[PDB]
Amino acid sequence: ADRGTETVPGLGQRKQQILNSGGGVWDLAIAMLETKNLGTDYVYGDGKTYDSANFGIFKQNWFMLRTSTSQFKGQTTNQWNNGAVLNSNLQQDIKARQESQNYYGPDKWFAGHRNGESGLSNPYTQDITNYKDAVNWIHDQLASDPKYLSDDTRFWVDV
Ligand SMILES: OC[C@H]1O[C@@H](O[C@H]2[C@H](O)[C@H](O)[C@H](O[C@H]3[C@H](O)[C@H](O)[C@H](O[C@H]4[C@H](O)[C@H](O)[C@H](O[C@H]5[C@H](O)[C@H](O)[C@H](O[C@H]6[C@H](O)[C@H](O)[C@H](O)O[C@@H]6CO)O[C@@H]5CO)O[C@@H]4CO)O[C@@H]3CO)O[C@@H]2CO)[C@@H](O)[C@@H](O)[C@@H]1O
Repeated sequence: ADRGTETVPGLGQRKQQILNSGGGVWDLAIAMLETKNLGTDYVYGDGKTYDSANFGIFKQNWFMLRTSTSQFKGQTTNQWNNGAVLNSNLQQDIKARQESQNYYGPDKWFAGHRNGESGLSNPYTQDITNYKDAVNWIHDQLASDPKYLSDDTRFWVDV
């Protein structure tokens, strides 16, 4: 099976931090696909650098951060280490992602989040659509019972 459930100690505390730090159920769904622990403690930049570098609980990339958020408006590729603040500031992390999606719109945001600058030029590939559909499924699972907003259940999808 390409999707399912698992129980992760501490997840509910993370879900409630997200929902109490400006996040909605939609942000939770994206974050839940990004990491198992709703955390930022994957390797720095997810092992990537400059525009590809991933930061925050959604693993937003620096290209998206510098082009579409008020926190990083107008910054350069070389300034990519400036995104690291999102690894410790959840409020700004969520606000950045929400702003990013409002700048690009959901379609474009999905493409540029999933595939960087290249995704903006081809936003409806099968891979981006699959990622979109997985996030939608996870959101549907979380929305199906309020207990999933505070328990330790993770809904995962293999994209
Ligand atoms: O413009 C700059 C250049 O950008 C390039 O594009 C980049 C882009 O900049 C950015 O770096 C982007 O980064 C992606 C990244 O590639 C990746 O997709 C990432 O998404 C992850 C996350 O890292 C984890 O890998 C996560 O893993 C979860 C699994 O999906 C799954 O849910 C799993 O569940 C399992 C379960 O736990 C249990 O074990 C069960 O038994 O089995 C299940 C199945 O495994 O749990 C995992 C979590 O632990 O998946 C997500 C999603 O895939 O997110 C970012 C996107 O934000 O990459 C692109 C490059 O592709 C280019 O455009 C370049 O041209 C530019 O110059």
